[PDB]
Amino acid sequence: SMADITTAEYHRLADEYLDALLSRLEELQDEREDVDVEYQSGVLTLNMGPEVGTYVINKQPPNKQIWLSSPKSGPKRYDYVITGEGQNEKQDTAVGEWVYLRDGSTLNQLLLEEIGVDL
Amino acid sequence: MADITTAEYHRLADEYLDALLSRLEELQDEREDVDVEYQSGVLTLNMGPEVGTYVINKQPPNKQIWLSSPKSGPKRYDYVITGEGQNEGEWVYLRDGSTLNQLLLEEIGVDL
Repeated sequence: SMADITTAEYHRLADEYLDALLSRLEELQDEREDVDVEYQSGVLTLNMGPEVGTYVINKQPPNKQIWLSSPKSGPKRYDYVITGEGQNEKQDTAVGEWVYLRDGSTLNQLLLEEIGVDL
Repeated sequence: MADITTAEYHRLADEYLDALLSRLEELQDEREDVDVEYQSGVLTLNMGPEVGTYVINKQPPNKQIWLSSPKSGPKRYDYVITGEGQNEGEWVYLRDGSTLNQLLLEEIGVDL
């Protein structure tokens, strides 16, 4: 999407994001009896229990996307998009986000609304 | 679309995904870029950097198995008894009547 990134750059960005997400969800896992989180090989699994269901969040490297499956709202696909220019016209000052280009929403926003997790 | 309890769903889904896993473990040995994992009701099938990653997961509140394919996108499979067919239930995408086994045959070349 908006960001002009190589596959290697994608992997770094996605790994950084999912590592941060994982540690936030590990906190949630400790506080709640119904929440279990796993992470292996680019795939983050979040079982919210028998009433909520299971979330899957995974790297899709050929598309340079992060894909999502939600039991509340279904499937979505996130591109790495530059939403803020930052300090300069320089691309190294730009703020990038994971955005679902069908509606412009962010992955952070979905997690906040559905799971109460603020990344 | 079958009238089953949540406990029955879990048994049926676990049986199916266990069978699928062992078929994919054979495939893992015979193809260098294929890796399969199965944990907490989620089957991950990484076909490497050109093909991408398949996810196949239980979605218990809907009594479905959900799929995400890098070639053809998301689908939701119900446990369905069709009256075409006899024996001495199948996992079906009810939008077109196809089975999950058929998709895996066509996309990945695994004949289940």
